[PDB]
Amino acid sequence: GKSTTLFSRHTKAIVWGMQTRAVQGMLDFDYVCSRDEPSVAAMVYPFTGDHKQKFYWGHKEILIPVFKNMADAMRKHPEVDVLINFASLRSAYDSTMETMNYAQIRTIAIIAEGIPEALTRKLIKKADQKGVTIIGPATVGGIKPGCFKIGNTGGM
Amino acid sequence: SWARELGLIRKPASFMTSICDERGQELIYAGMPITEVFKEEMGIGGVLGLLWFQKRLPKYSCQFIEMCLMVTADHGPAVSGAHNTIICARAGKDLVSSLTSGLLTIGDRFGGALDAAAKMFSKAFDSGIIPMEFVNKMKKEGKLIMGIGHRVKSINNPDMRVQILKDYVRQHFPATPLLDYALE
Amino acid sequence: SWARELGLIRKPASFMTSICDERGQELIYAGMPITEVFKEEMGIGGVLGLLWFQKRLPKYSCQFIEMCLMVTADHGPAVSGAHNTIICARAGKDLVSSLTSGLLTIGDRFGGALDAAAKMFSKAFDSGIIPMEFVNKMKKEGKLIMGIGHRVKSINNPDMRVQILKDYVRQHFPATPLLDYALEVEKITTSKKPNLILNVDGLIGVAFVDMLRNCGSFTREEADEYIDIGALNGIFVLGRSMGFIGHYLDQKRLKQGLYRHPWDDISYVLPEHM
Amino acid sequence: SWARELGLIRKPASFMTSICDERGQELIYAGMPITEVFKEEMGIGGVLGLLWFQKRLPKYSCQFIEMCLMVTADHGPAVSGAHNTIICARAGKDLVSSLTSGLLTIGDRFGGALDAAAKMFSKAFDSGIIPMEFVNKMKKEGKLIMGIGHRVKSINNPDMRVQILKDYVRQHFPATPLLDYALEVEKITTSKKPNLILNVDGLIGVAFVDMLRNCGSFTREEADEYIDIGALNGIFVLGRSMGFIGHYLDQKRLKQGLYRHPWDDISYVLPEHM
Ligand SMILES: CC(C)(COP(=O)(O)OP(=O)(O)OC[C@H]1O[C@@H](n2cnc3c(N)ncnc32)[C@H](O)[C@@H]1OP(=O)(O)O)[C@@H](O)C(=O)NCCC(=O)NCCS
Repeated sequence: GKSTTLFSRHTKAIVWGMQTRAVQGMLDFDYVCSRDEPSVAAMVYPFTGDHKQKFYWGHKEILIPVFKNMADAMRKHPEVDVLINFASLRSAYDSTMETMNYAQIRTIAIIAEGIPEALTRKLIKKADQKGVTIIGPATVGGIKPGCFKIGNTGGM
Repeated sequence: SWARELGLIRKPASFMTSICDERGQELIYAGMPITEVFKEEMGIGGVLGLLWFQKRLPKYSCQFIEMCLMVTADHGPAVSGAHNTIICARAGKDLVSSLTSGLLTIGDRFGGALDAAAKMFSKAFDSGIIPMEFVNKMKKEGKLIMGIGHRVKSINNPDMRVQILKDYVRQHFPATPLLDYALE
Repeated sequence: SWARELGLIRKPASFMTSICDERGQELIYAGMPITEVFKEEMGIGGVLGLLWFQKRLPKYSCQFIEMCLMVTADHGPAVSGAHNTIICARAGKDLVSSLTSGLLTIGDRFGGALDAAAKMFSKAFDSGIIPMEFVNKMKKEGKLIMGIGHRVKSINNPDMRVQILKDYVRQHFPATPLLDYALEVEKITTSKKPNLILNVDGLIGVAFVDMLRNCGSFTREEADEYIDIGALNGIFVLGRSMGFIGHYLDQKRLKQGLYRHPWDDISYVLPEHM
Repeated sequence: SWARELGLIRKPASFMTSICDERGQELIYAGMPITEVFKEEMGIGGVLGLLWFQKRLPKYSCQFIEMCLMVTADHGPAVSGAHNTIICARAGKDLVSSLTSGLLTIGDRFGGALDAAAKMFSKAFDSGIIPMEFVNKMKKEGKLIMGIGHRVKSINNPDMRVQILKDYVRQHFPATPLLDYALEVEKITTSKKPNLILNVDGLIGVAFVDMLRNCGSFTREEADEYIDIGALNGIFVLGRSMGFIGHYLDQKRLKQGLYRHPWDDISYVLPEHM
């Protein structure tokens, strides 16, 4: 079954990709929405090792861990219930298929423009089998004011 | 010195040096005297062929070595070794300490794509896989292909020092299979 | 500066530096001010514990670090880095270029048995094999056990700086399992040859892994990261810098000229006509 | 080897080395074996006295050498050599290349106030002029007094590592005339500005000249040769190597990437068309 409250003020995210501008926009949105905690718990970039990226929480500087594998990102963070998939058109299918066998991820946001339609049909059918809510491909994201903002939606 | 001048004592030598006989009436390089170096009209690429490989390279290969030394010259002061040389020069040191403090950053992250981007393409070309399988092989392991990518000059906007080199290797240079593999 | 003094602009910073706050009224080390450094009576081993590990080490571990810096000092002028420092000092350079030209030989063959003789014994002890199988495992692959063997000081003739360290680690130092493993490998190898004893470059490696993972302050992923990042090359380099500066000052005080290296030690083997 | 083993051939030797006999059954330092080094309980200051000066220094002078190595350790990552070590460590090199790339900036502007602030005060004190004429002599030539001045810690706000050293040299340390001369120059210069105090790089220089020429063991031509050959650059380099290795291990433990230095800090001023 699909949820009805996708986002909240305790929603934590995992971002697939090296998207520090989008993560910083999400943290800036969280600071201007008087939120307690950042929206992004980790980042997943498979082409480098496990390190920490430096981001801003208002005036203060925080660190967000950049993991290499997605299983390492799910083991350290069980409170993450949304994944934002900034993968390209040729690697969003594999990333989403590898995402959907984790039961903690309740909703996925796919950003890529041009995923071929049989592949996104398979993504739709596995999301309907597993019960996760895919915010559809070729989107900018979604914004719930006060709680959560997906990536680069809204803009600056 | 007297017992070895008349040759009645034997000492094993270290430092076997297959390069640059300084003894005698002329400075010999690899096997070639310095008057033959300047008489055969080989430049700095010729003497790199003599000192580094101990071989008389053909006249296009010496000019390609000179061209590579001309494009691997300065790349602005922002980069890591140029930064260290400037921090050293502003501390008032001397030429050798400044050059040396900047040279000791040419490792793997700065300046090590020359050797890694050749070992990788050589281990891919000599294993006998087509390029469309090599890109996907390096796509399932992490580890981006070394020697691929620019931040600005892309396509319909070439790098214009990759291009001078590339049209040197296309014209004066027979049988170039690994560059064809890299272009695929 | 005015827009950041009144705080209306934000800049991301580089150079994250979890070491040595120079700003403020006192020089703070790891988290400890310099007046507390000299008031708690920690020596150079204490400030290596503060600068290198960011931890207040116990008073035996600081003294062991000082003892390791005292034995990894000079080992004569014949060895490779001391040779380079002397060739540099006789060319009339300066202290930094001489020390530096000798320091840039501490690699794998000279000065790299500290870190390799600890990685090897740690990868053998944490894999869970008895020493009598580790010696034969390193006997079927080539690759001699790093940190085993002396040319002269053998057995019934100990090395006497391996011994001062070894009786420091036996007395002031609780729970030392990797040194016991290395001494069992020593018992096995001294039956093969008389001169297969623990080096100083192997005993400092295994006793420093025992110092990291066996006292307080380190869990086991800090203690292995400091053994993998290279904090054991730093012990040899900081110890041997005293000997190399002593060699520079020695060749400046004896007033020796430029070195030329005579041609009957060289044996030129050049090609015929290239 | 056979003709020299039975001794019928003679070879002149190079590399005269009045330091560290490695041959024999024990490592001998200056003239003292390593078991006597650890038995007489001399620390790293004792083995610097043995390797650098070839002299058994008294027990306060060794502790002062250790104290100077403890204060000439890290001084934050902003300074020039620490910066070079961090730029080198973030390029992923190794410990020796990083330490070395940072050590090759200790020259005249960074790290050379130790030796210059001792040569200047020694050439002023041995010429036989009162401090009130030395300040005005260095006022008519340009060339500010090396070893005088701090940016922040001034007076009624002391530097607190100049102070630990200064109360070490006042207590455990007989007959210190050049430090008294430097403190009279300090009394004269703190009337001009509030922030013209003795540096740590000037107080270690003048207190080390007092250590050499004022205790035993040095006459006055050994004590001036060690001040002219460069044994005060070695104190800063050996102290600051602890901080630079700590900076390398810190940037390897924080796992930072290659540094690029943004273009809006550079201001290219190139010619028109050369
Ligand atoms: C995120 C986004 C930019 C895609 O990224 P991208 O431009 O493909 O850049 P990426 O780094 O993700 O991928 C670049 C590709 O080049 C490859 N590559 C990168 N560096 C490389 C190197 N050094 N060597 C070899 N190959 C390399 C990568 O493998 C990758 O392809 P992959 O799928 O095989 O991994 C895209 O989703 C986007 O436009 N974002 C906003 C979403 C949007 O607006 N779209 C919806 C309607 S507009």
